[PDB]
Order: sequence, then C-alpha cells, then structure tokens
Amino acid sequence: MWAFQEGVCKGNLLSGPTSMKAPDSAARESIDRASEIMTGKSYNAVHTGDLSKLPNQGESPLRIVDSDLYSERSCCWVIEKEGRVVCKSTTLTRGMTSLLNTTKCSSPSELICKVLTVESLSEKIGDTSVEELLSHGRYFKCALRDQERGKPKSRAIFLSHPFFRLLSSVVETHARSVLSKVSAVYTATASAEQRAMMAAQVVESRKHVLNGDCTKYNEAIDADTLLKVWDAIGMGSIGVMLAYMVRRKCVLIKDTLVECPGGMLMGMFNATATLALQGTTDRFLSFSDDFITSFNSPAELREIEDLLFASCHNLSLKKSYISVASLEINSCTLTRDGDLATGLGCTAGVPFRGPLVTLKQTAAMLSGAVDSGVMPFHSAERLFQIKQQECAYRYNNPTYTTRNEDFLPTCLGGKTVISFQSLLTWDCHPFWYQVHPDGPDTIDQKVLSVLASKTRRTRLEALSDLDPLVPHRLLVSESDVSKIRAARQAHLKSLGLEQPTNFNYAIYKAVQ
Amino acid sequence: SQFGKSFKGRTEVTITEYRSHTVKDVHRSLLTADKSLRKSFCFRNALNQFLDKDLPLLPIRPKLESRVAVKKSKLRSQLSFRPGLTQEEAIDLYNKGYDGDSVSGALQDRVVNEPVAYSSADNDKFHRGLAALGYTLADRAFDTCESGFVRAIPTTPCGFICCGPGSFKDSLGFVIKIGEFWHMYDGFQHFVAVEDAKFLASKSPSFWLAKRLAKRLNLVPKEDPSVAAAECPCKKVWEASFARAPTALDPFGGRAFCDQGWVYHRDVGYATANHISQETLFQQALSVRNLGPQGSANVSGSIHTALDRLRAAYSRGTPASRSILQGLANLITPVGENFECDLDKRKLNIKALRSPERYITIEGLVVNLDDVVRGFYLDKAKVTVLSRSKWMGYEDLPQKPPNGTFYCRKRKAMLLISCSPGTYAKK
Amino acid sequence: MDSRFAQLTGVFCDDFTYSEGSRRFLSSYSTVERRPGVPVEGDCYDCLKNKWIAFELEGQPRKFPKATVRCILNNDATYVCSEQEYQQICKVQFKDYLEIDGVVKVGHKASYDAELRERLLELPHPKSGPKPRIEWVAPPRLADISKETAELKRQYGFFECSKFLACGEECGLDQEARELILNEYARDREFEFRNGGWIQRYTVASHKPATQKILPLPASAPLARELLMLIARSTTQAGKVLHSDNTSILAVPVMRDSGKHSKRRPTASTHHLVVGLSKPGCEHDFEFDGYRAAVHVMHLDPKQSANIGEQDFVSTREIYKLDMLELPPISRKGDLDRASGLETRWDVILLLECLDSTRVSQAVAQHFNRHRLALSVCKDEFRKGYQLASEIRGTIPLSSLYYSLCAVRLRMTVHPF
RNA sequence: AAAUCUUUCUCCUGAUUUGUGAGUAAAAUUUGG
RNA sequence: CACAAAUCA
Ligand SMILES: Nc1nc2c(ncn2[C@@H]2O[C@H](COP(=O)(O)CP(=O)(O)OP(=O)(O)O)[C@@H](O)[C@H]2O)c(=O)[nH]1
Ligand SMILES: [Mg+2]
Ligand SMILES: [Zn+2]
Ligand SMILES: [Zn+2]
Ligand SMILES: [Zn+2]
Repeated sequence: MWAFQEGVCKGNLLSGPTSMKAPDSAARESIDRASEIMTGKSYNAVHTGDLSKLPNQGESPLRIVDSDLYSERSCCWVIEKEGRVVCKSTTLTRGMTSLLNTTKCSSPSELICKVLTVESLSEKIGDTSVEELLSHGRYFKCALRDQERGKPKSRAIFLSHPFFRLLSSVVETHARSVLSKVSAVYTATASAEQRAMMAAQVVESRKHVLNGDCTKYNEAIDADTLLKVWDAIGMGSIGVMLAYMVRRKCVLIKDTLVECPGGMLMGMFNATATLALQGTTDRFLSFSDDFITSFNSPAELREIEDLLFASCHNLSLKKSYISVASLEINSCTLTRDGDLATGLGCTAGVPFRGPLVTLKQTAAMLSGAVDSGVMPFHSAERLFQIKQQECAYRYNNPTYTTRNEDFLPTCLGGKTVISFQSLLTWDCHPFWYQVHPDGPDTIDQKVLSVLASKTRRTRLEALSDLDPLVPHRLLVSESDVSKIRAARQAHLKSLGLEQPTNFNYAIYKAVQ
Repeated sequence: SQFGKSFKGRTEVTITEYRSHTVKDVHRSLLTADKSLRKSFCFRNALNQFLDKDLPLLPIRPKLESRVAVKKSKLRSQLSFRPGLTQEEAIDLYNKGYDGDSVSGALQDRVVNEPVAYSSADNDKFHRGLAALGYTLADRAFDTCESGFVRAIPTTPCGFICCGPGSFKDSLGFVIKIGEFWHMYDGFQHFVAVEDAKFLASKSPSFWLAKRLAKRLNLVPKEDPSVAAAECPCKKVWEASFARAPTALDPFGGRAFCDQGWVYHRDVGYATANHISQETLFQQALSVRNLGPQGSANVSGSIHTALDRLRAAYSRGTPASRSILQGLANLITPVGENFECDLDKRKLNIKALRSPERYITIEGLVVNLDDVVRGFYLDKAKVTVLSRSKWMGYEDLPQKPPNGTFYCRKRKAMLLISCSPGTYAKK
Repeated sequence: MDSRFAQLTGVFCDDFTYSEGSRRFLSSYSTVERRPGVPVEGDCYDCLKNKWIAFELEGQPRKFPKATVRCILNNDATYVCSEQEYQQICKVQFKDYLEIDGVVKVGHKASYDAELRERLLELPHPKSGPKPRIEWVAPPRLADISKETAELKRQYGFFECSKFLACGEECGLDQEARELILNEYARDREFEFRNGGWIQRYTVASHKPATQKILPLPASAPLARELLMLIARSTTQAGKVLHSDNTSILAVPVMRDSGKHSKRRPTASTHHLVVGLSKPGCEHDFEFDGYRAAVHVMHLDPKQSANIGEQDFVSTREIYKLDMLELPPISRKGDLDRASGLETRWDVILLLECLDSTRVSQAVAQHFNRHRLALSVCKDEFRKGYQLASEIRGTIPLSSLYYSLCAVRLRMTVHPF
C-alpha cells in the first residue's frame, strides 16, 4: 500500500523489526568490512582534503561536562584479574565510579588533569597508570540494536570503556564548537526539519540537487583522519591518546577479542567526522553521513564527487540520487520552493501499548501531522475516532476496567468518544487531560514505571531536593550528605511541611 | 556504610556522581505492555484509585477559543521562547519548601522550535496540534491600543508611542542606556541599574522594568543601594515625541525607539508573534539600522563568525547595503555582552573574507550577504531554470514573481525565483 | 567562582568562629558551609563583617561584584588586601606555601605525546583505495522490477497452500469444533500434556534453515485484527486453545526434553509453535469426528510474537487509504489480473507485512520512495537495492519481500510516475 | 518440530520536541472473544 | 540536570 501513495511515504506505519539473534554475526561483519576497507580495496579511508584553515582551540581551558559522563546506559568495564581481560556490561555510572575508585580522583576533571600531567606512562595514578588506562580503554563490547525500520538485519552497537567516553566527550564538544565557528550553515544541533529548510534555502541557486548518503561511514573514518582533524583543532595529548585507543580498539565477540584497527565503530565522533568534510569545503550542507550539496553542470558534480572522496565521505551509490523538483535530508523531503512534500512522509503508526498510552501517542502523532500539511484536520479527527474504536475493541475487557462511568473512554467501560479538536483545545473532562499530548502522564505509564522500578539491595542516603543554586560539581562526603539532609529536614520541620511539595511550572504560571 | 562501598577508596565525590548513583534501576522484561498492565490487575486497581482519589484533585484547565484565519504556507519553524523561573524566584520557591529538583529543572530559559506550515495575517503563534485551525496563543486584548502596541501597523493610532508617533502613556515604560547606567522610567518611579559582574545591581530589583532589563541583558537582579546617576534626562525624553518604526515586538516584548532604548508595556509579558520572518527580516534590519545591538534574532552557530561575515560583506557595497548589513548585525548581537556589533569599528577578518560565499542563518532564514550586497533580496529577484518542460500543478509566472517555483511562457521553462524583492521587500 | 581556589578557601576558614561558637567564614565551595538560598558573590562569606571575600592573582581579575573584597596574592610570598584583618588572616593561615595549580588547557602536550605519536606511527595505516566511477542514469524501469520478481520466483518458487496466511480467513468451524480439532492435532503429534496444557518437546536440531518459498495470497483477510489479537494474547497464555469471535489458535511452548527432570514451566525465552486453522484443501488437512480443517503452524520467539501482536491493522489501513491511488486487482501470486483479480488480496498483503517481523517491506518502501523522488541514480547500483533476499530468511519474510516487489511493479505498471 | 547455534533456565553515540521529579517487596498460564 | 515517549542519523 505504501507503493500506491500519491505523495512521499517512508512506509513507517508498522513497528520496527525485532531480532533475538546474537550480536556476534553483525559485529563480525562490521569488523570484516572495516579491515577490508583498511586494505584499500573497496572504499577509501585515507584523508586528502586541506584542514589547515580550521581554527585552533588548543588555548581553551580543559572543561569537562560531568553530566555527560554519568548515565544508566551500558558500558564496558574491564578488569585484569590474573593477566586475563574480563569485560563486563555495567551502567555508565557504575563504570565511571569504578574507574574513579581505581585511580583516586574526586571527579573526572581531576582524573583527566592528573593524566595529562604525568611524567611517565607507568607513573601510578592510584591502582593504575596511563599505560594501563590506554590498554583498557580500547576494549569494546558488542550488542545488537533492533527496531530500526528498514534494517531487517539488526545493526551492531558497541559499548565503550569509561575512559574512552571521558576522553571523547572533550574532543566532541570542541569539534562541535569548531563546527559552529567554521560551518557555512550550522546544523550540528538543528533538527531534521530545520536542516531540510536550510537546505531548501541553500540550494535555491542551482538547478540540480544531490540527495546523497555516505556508505560504511564508521568503517571509512580511520583513526588517522580523526587525529588529523583533532590536530587541526589543536587537541594535543587528548587527541593523540584517543587516536591511539581507537587504532588499537578490540571488540569482545562471544568469548574472543577481535582487533578492529580500521574505522571508528560507533558514531562517538560524529562531530569530528562531519568536520573532516566541512573543514575542506563549504559546498556541502551536511552532518555525519547526510549531505545535500547542489550543482549546475556535470563538472560541478564531478568536483562534488572528488571532494566527497578526498574527505573519506564515500558516496553511497545505492541510496544517493539526484533530484530537480525536490530535496530530501534526514528523511524530510521539501519542494524547491520550501513547501513540505505532499504525502505521509515519516508519519508512523502507534502499536498497542496501553489503553491510554495508545490514545496519547495517536494524539501526539496526529498533532504533529496536522501541524504540517501531512493531512487535513478532519482526516486526523477520523483517524483518532478509528483509533479510539480499535482501543475499545482491544482494552474493553474486565481485566482492564470494572467501571461504567459515562465520561470514561469506550476502551475503559465508558461511552465517550472524544473529538480530536475537543481534546486538543482542552475541551474535555479532566480525565482526558492525560490523553492530551501535552497533558500529564497516563495511568498506564505510571503503572508500567512502578512495575519496572519494583524489580530487583542497599541504597545510599538520598541527596534530592538540593539548593537550585548549588553547582553539581561540588564535593560531598558521607558526613556532608547527612548534614545536608538533616538541615533540609529541620528547615521543613520549622516550616511545618512534609516532604517537599512538587513544583509544576504550568500551574504556578497559571496562578501567577 | 554504602558510601564506603559504592565510592570505595574516596571520601568526597561530586554531587553529580552521588545523584547519578541514587537513580531508580528500571529493568526491561519480555512481557508486552498489555500483559504487564493485566498482571495482578495492576492497571485495574490504578484506574480505580485514580477515579476514587486522584481524579477529584485535577484542576480544570481553561478551554481555548481564540482563532484566526490561517493559510497554507512553506514549512516554517515556530520559535517559542517560553521562559524559566528567575534566580530570585527560584530562591523564593526553594525557601518555601518546594522540590529542589523540579525548581532547578524549571530554572532554565529555553528556546524551542516547532515545524509548522501555516501562516496567518498577523503571523501569530499557534498551539501544538491546532496550527491548522489557527488557534493562536494570544488571548483577546482588553484595551485596543495594547493590541496596537503588539501589532506592527496599528489600525487606530492614539497619537502616542505605543501605536503611533508620539509620547508615552501611563501604561508604558522605557529602559535606556545613558552613559554607564541603565535608566528605567515608568511614569512614577525612575530607577538606575548597573551591570556588576554577572549581576544587575539596582535599588529595587522587584521593579517590573528592572526585571525586564535583567531578562534582556541575561543578568541576575540584585539589590545595591549605592547606585545613582549624575544626569537624568528621563523626564524630557518621556515628555518628548518619537517615531514608531513598524515592527513586531522583539522576543523580549519591547520595541526600540532610540539608541539602546526599549519601550515596554506593563500588561504584555512576551511577544506572541514571530518577531523575525521572511517578509519582515529586512524591515527589521532597517529599523535597527543605528540603534545599537538589539539581540532579538538568534543566529545559528557562532555570533562572532556571523559578525565577521557581516563585516567582510560590509567592506564593499553601496550605502544601502552597508545599512542593511549594519541592521542585521545589530539584530543578531546581544545587548551588554563583549560583542562589537558596530561594523565600522569591527576589525576586518581576512579568514572570513576569503570565503567565496557568506551565508548567515537568522532565525532559520539563510541569507547570502554576498547577494544582499549586490542588491538581490531588495532590488532584483534571482532566477534559476529548473527544466524546459512544463510541470503539472504549478502556477504561471507573475509579472513581479515572489519566491517560489513558477512556469514561464515567454521563455517556456520552469523557473525557481529566489531572493525575490516581492517577498522580502514587500513595499 | 573557580574550583581552583576551593582547597585554598578551605585553608582560610580554619576553625574561625564568631558569636561564641558560630562559624565565622563560610566557604562557597563547601555544601554544608554554604547558606541555602543565597547567591554566591565571593569565594567565602564573613558573617561578622557580612562581606564576601574572593581570592585573585597578579593581573588575573575574577568576575565578582566590586563589593567583594579581593585578597590579591602577589607573585612574591606576600598577600595584600583592602581589609587589614583579612590580609593578616591570609598571612597567618597560608603559612605553608599553597601554589594554586595552573589551569590546564585542552591542547596540553603531555610528556608522553611524542611516545604515543611514535607508537601510532609504527601501527598499521590504511591504503588509498580506488576512486569510484559513477555514471548517473535514469532510475530502474518496470523491466528491472519484473526481473527482480522473476528471479525471486525462479530461485524459490511458490508453496502449494498459503500456510499460516490462510488463517486470516474463517475456517468454517464453530468454537467447539475448533477446540476439538486443535486439541486432537496436538495429541496426534505426541505433544506432551502437563497441567492441562500442551508442551512441544524436542531433543536434537538439524541446525539448518527451514524450506523457503513464497506463500500464495488468499482471497482476503477478514480476521486480520482477530488473528493479531489472538497472537498478542498468546504471548503469555500458551499451551491452551485461545478463542476469538470467528477463529482460534493454540500456542504450544517448545521446551527441551531432558527425559526425567525436564523443563515444566516456560521461561522468558521459550518459543511458541502457534497453531491455527483454515479451510481444508492442502496437505496439512486434519480430520477428527467428521470435522476437517487445515492446521498451519508457525514458530515464533517471544519478541516476534510481541511485535506481531502489538500491530494495529485497521488504523494502518485507513492511514494508507488517506492518500492512496486506486489499488488494482491482483491474482493469487500478486500479478495484475483485471478479469479475475481480487482487490481484497491487498489487505492480505498488509496482514503479511504485520506477520513479517523482519519488516523487509519497510526497506523496499524506503527504496521505492527514493526511486519515485529520484531523477538520476548511479548505474547498476540503485537497482541493486531491491535485492534484499540475502537480508532475510524464512517463508514469511521471503513472501513479504516478494509481495513488496510485486506492489512496486504494479505501481509502475498501472500508475506510472 | 520451525521464521533452525534459538527454542538453556541486554540495546551504544548524538540531536529536535513533549511530560514527570522521596512513592517503598517474587514468576509466563491465574486474567483479554 | 535524571527518567520516560515520538522522530532523525
Ligand atoms: N552508534 C550509532 N550510530 C548510528 C545509529 N544510527 C545511525 N548511526 C550513525 O549513522 C551512520 C549511518 O547509519 P544508517 O542508519 O544510515 C545505516 P546504513 O545501513 O544506511 O549504513 P551502511 O552500512 O553504511 O549502508 C552510522 O554509521 C552511524 O555513524 C545508531 O543507532 N547507533
Ligand atoms: Mg540523505
Ligand atoms: Zn496606544
Ligand atoms: Zn534617567
Ligand atoms: Zn496448508
């Protein structure tokens, strides 16, 4: 049915594919592709452009954003027990904390300052050394990423050592800064639609448009190219160490370590890879493996191809194409006059995930669609009505509702089929506010969150409800945390108030 | 003694690390959402509790009724400038016992963009999901000349600065930089503030004009009795009459009337209409031609690089082009920061001069300063031939085409008119 | 406010008290000493004089209010401050030379920079590689898609019956007959019976893929929503016959057979053999007590079952119809048949896209969108984007890919672009 | 036996938008027409 | 700032 759409359609209606296959196969294919590229037989991994004009940021103070070094995402923690390397998947927070415990350091900034100011690679920074940190930081753990529409074979993702993440954060932030200072049209932060609008304005002066993509982007970006860019933007020891770890990276597959000297595996250096091209020419409005350059004559197209080749941005012959009446970037297609291309486009369906989550997600999708010219409002109203009927069919059983209140949805025993326009303009019973895209969390989300949290030890003393002015980089000991908690409790008691009352900006502004 | 295990080997850790360690450890199970909600009748009991206890405690939100006529247009970005709690407000809320985390999260002035393809006559801002129906954010105005103030071209001028060339009312104030001080006048109280190392030192920060100036300058209001000014022409300037340039209110909710001088309305908090648009960007630039930095238009990337490109384009060009570039530089440069918006005093940057094309993105609008210099966006349109074959569903080329794709019969080809004067300079 | 001076400030506020016990100097870098709800205007706060104190070096001014007294640390071992008492405290407390660590730049060149650069140089480097020769030609024509479909048919062929796709239509049996047929089919296949439920037992595996062929399209899929709802229900309810308004299925867990101490209860990763009924007339017919029906099985891991169940059929159909062109009739094998084609077969195709957990149809849809938008594409390379047969394995994904290609070809045939 | 290393007892990096922030105990049939 | 949902690479 996606074939017979009059306009543009990505076929996003159904959910992304799922796969329970082990990640060994995809990781092995990626490593083999990188090694083959290193031989210079299929694609190019050697940089040739002139990055001498990039500004030098080497004089900027070394500032680390601590918030980016802690998260619940998985990471590879490496242990050397008896001469053997054991790689385990642990939350990035736990990996960072274990790293800081191994080498005595209050904060990551102190750790990096100590690392940069050692007189030898064997000098101890605690129970470790810079050489050991470099050896351990090159290890990666493979995993499978699925639910990506259009990729029947789930992609391979890689978990990196905390030290690698710590070193890469600095270079990525500075590369983004250099991109802002150098790029003709900044797009490292712009969304897909903003990039599409900027491209539609930029390519207005040329007859042809080249909607292109880069193939084997991670495998074609050698450590040499990254170090070249970093030296262009003046990274010194940090860039050298990061390039050394990248060049010596090992990926743990099943129970064996595989060397992957070529490429950079993950998109940890998307900003640097983009700068590798933006630093050599200003004819491309690109970020990562997505460019929208335009041309007038075949000679300009040949020049564009040469520029792409020289910057290790191998053109994707399978996906890249040339258009004259439209232009597509980041799956957003616009006409040459800027109007959004008619058709469904990136509109996606809402799988059944709850009596009210489904309705809320449908409302959000329909609002996003109607805001643009995807479909007229009455079509969105009809679709919302149909989705409500489907939810009534699916979730109107005794295991989901024992009520008969009239105001309830037909999918929870009621008889109310709310109009989309009525819901959007806050013209519904307060029970329906949660269903609104901008309303509060639905009962289903709260229940699911409670169930997720209710699955499992020993918790640290809480440090919530802090001063909104206290910087988060300040050091707190156990006694300091206890004193802070006692002081806050005493202040609440003196005010005769229980645990701090939650603050909602919307209600406060409304009553202001 | 968990602090001795999670952080073994250390006695002090940052607040970030400690907070990140005490986070709920959610787990992913293969069960579907429906089966999880059915399990132990968890969702059934949750719904019963919500309908018995939580539902009565839900405030009744107001209905939306304001609507305006809208027309399909290009895919634009609605720029919302929703503000956050101010520093003093955050302190007050925290000391009252409110949640620290929620207050801190709300303490952030964020700029958001929403892709919307719908434009009204006054170029307003619409709610999320209701741009098709033209549900504007603005509520119906009580007094007419307030709406005149918020409107670029007032329908009925009351002869005063808010909506016409004239003096000020009792409901209008103005903040103007005199010497090394910022004088705020309202009609009753005249205050003077100074920029003291990231703070805004003033006699009484609670003054509405003082808060507005603090927000405009990105400074924290502070109390400082030892602030005074030598010469105060605020009375004479208040009693005088000024020309009202036709422009929508800046994102801060004020309009420029003189060099480093902005008029504010007590009842109007923030601008509800897109200040910068394709048809008003150049008029806005001309209006602030010689009014110093304004800081009303966010430029993508680095402001220093944008100013360097503007200066490089400023080296050559006719006087009108130089004025337009100076106005754009004033628009993009913030107020009170270490920026040299004045292009005459700006040092020429050869590195930004050698580039073949000078593009700057103002509020998502990509302007080629090289084209502006040679009189393109104001004098003559740019035509590029897309094909020699007529396409279906495209209107004929008018005699004075605006920006867009059209069909031309005299040449028998599809043209894409760009940088048309009929779109930017719509006299 | 710079953390560099934090330690320094700690030395300043060295057990200084005022008002008979209260601490005098409160460090701005200490959380416990910090006064909540007060902005920071200096490195520390003195309650006795109610003054903010900041520390600086020679020619290194700090962003602080003028009211903050600065204890300028001269290059020499001397401390100068506006207030005599603060200068005296600086001279006293700072008895041991506290050299503030200099700010570390991003471009810091460590002592090992040359060694690491040498090590990297001695490591392998890539080779240049070839410059591709790109020829821009018109997008693939109808002949190319026809060749793709013909190649798929030749390589794999077609099945005799629709297999589980046939379950999208009524089997012509009432609830009792369906339950009896399913239970007797399970019993005949020697499925283990435990706790009133069926369990499929396996011992050894051939470790080779199952036969792949294209499923011919049934006439229609009236029970698409019902079948998907049953599949969603069967995620946890396994081993017993699950009924619906017009059809029923049976999800038999597949568990290893140890022989004595064998798995009794399915776990999170136990697979399900979903068994469904359709009209007879294929090799899978099963008869019992005069009730005859074709029994079709499908092996699904938990993720496949969840993904298939969660999909919404009616909403997707309506969204597609919003801006769809007239769908043409198609034959049993997805071929344009104006005389004897059935438009309802398109619904079946949609159902197939729902059953195909690999969703290769999404890849085909993206490539066809590019094809429709494109004006010129790389020669011999853009055409090699529909050849996704190597990305998928199984009867259902193979059929889904084949019918996606058939839909593309039909679009190029009846509604040229 | 099938969508065949599975039926054996975790999913990376970055970005745009939106909503919440001291709310605490096992296991997949119990219970969806 | 942390978590959750949608989309993009
Ligand atoms: N670490 C990740 N990087 C991603 C992810 N998605 C996209 N990317 C980045 O974008 C790059 C392109 O990936 P695509 O999503 O376009 C996958 P595609 O099959 O088109 O890549 P090729 O194998 O190069 O053809 C990829 O190499 C990464 O640098 C993701 O989930 N994780
Ligand atoms: Mg692209
Ligand atoms: Zn007026
Ligand atoms: Zn004055
Ligand atoms: Zn059969």
